[PDB]
Amino acid sequence: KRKIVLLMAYSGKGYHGMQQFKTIEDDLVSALVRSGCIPENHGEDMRKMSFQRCARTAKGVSAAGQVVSLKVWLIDDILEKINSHLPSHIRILGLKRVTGGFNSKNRCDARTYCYLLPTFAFAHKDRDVQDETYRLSAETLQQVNRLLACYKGTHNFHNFTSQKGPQDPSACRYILEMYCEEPFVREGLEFAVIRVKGQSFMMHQIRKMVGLVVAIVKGYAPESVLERSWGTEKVDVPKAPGLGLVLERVHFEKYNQRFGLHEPLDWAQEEGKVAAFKEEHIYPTIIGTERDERSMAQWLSTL
Repeated sequence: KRKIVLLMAYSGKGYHGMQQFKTIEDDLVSALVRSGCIPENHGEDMRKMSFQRCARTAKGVSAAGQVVSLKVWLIDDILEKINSHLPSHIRILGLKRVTGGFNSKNRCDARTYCYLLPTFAFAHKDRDVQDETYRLSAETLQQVNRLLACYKGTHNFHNFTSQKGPQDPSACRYILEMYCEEPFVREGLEFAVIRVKGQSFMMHQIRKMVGLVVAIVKGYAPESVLERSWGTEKVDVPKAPGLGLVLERVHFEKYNQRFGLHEPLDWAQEEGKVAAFKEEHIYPTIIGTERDERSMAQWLSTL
């Protein structure tokens, strides 16, 4: 009855992707059914409400700004309703009324991800402290950033995914920005955040991009391998865990220079919520997982 676009956020842990455990969409559909937004048959076959997501986030991957689009009964106080049938770690942050022909998946352009990791993924395997007390130096952070900056621009990223040959056009991808933020300490443990904006991403690309920069900084490999990895010959690139991977923003920067959308598509009023959900549900869960289960310490021992 009224096609809409939802801005939503979630903690990835305990789910099996967006689309053996339940998925993010299972919780949402359940909430959509219970709120009265959609009929049961529409939940059984999501095509009937024309459901679309922008990012098929993988197992364990979180999101601060996932975007979906669908037809619903536009009930009173719809946001509160849907949210009242959802857990804490899943939130519908915003609603925008949109034209019926709209498809969020196809009409979006760039993507921004985040990677939250303990800082000992950057400790040199010989000259740095080898326990939890390690603290990222300004020199090393600088190395990390210069390395991440080498990714900027266009490249043949075939070595950062799989099942794609070097001559394959779809293997080429475009990175807009990539860097690491200044570290912070939560209860004796230090972490840091990596941000990456790309026009589009392939399977494991970000995880492999981060895995390689980790392998270099730690000193398991020389800087040379970064430029080598773009050559046609195959190079086994280390794939970092997906635990700290966070979909941050789905962009529509090129939407108007291509279309002209019953109301504009920016989430400016929801920004305080966006940050809040990140600080309350996304970040502490990742931190809690590294503290108790040691995802990163385990993956590091495999290099």
